[PDB]
Amino acid sequence: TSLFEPAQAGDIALANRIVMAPLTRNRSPGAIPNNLNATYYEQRATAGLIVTEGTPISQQGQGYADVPGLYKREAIEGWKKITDGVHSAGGKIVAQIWHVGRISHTSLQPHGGQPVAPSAITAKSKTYIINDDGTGAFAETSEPRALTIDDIGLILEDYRSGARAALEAGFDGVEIHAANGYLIEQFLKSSTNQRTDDYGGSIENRARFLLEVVDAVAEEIGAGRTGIRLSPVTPANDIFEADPQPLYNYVVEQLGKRNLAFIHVVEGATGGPRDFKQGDKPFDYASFKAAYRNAGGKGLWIANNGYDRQSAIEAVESGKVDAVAFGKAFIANPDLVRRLKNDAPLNAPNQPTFYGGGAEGYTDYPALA
Ligand SMILES: Cc1cc2nc3c(=O)[nH]c(=O)nc-3n(C[C@H](O)[C@H](O)[C@H](O)COP(=O)(O)O)c2cc1C
Ligand SMILES: C/C(=C\[N+](=O)[O-])c1ccccc1
Repeated sequence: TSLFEPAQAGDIALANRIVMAPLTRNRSPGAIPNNLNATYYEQRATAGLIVTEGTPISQQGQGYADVPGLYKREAIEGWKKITDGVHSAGGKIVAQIWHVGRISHTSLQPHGGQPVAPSAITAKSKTYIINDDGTGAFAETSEPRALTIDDIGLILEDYRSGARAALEAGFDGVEIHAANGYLIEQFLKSSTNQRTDDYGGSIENRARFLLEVVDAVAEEIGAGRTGIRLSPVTPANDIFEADPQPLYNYVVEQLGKRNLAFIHVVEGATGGPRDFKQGDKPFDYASFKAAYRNAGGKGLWIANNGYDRQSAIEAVESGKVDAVAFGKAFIANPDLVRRLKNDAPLNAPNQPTFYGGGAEGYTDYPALA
């Protein structure tokens, strides 16, 4: 198998095995995708699969300023232009439906409400908050409130709408965001979940919300158009897990029965060391993948974090992974697929222009000659 040869992810056909990781850029004021966003995505349409930046299923799911959503008619129309552009170039695109959970601020929330979480525990984290026009930004995450049983049902319903909205926006599928210490992760990990009901305590109880979200989304748009992103050992957004292995091995066993399109896995700390361990014992990724395969999982296995050209090629040829997702490299190189095939030198990303701003450090990265 080769990194540049076609792949199959559920109902979605990929031209190659190079995937664009989801990357929040904070460049959609009013939570609506615009023309500059369309150009940016169309430049990168040569990717086998494009995973969009995190897109909240509701305002409650929002946690940062200028982030495109799926809860507006205008936002769906904006997304329709982008998926049309990507499809015209022969590319494939999936929406990363998002809910931040406790990682948010009151100003972003409806009615100025508290962010929602499995348990009412405040996080030591930061947020982008726009200041009139503005700008201001940078604030502590707000004090959250604990979710009732009725609240969870309503969030599941918001996930159903988001999945429907994505297909209406012309997306090939969705990627459920269950990584980097957000709402689903908050239920999964011990440090955030101190509930005393069916969603707390045991591994089976902690995994329940994730599976309910998956089942709701798959019922709406089909399992073959549904994927999910996981990050077993990430410390992002004040989250901690004592024993990730038995917890995450259980999750993929359940997912292997679900007929999912793909499983996107962040190996190591997100934007950090790949060998990172929160607990006493290091995570076993080969064991992790096998727990999925043994349960009957046929979904495309997509790996991420710290991959270069050499490492990505070896991983696919060895069959350790089905595909590889690049984040910062796709920011700097719109024509990343062509460069990798040619073994051509790569543009370097500019950290200061990652979040907020305009065309600079966004659509002005040069392609190959
Ligand atoms: C600017 C930036 C924005 C990111 N936004 C998201 C996101 O919206 N959703 C997500 O799951 N991961 C997000 N990440 C993580 C990347 O998708 C990916 O896991 C990794 O950090 C990119 O670096 P890599 O190419 O070495 O894998 C983001 C990373 C960066 C640097
Ligand atoms: C979207 C995301 C992280 N993530 O899910 O990986 C992020 C958004 C704003 C600032 C920093 C990070």
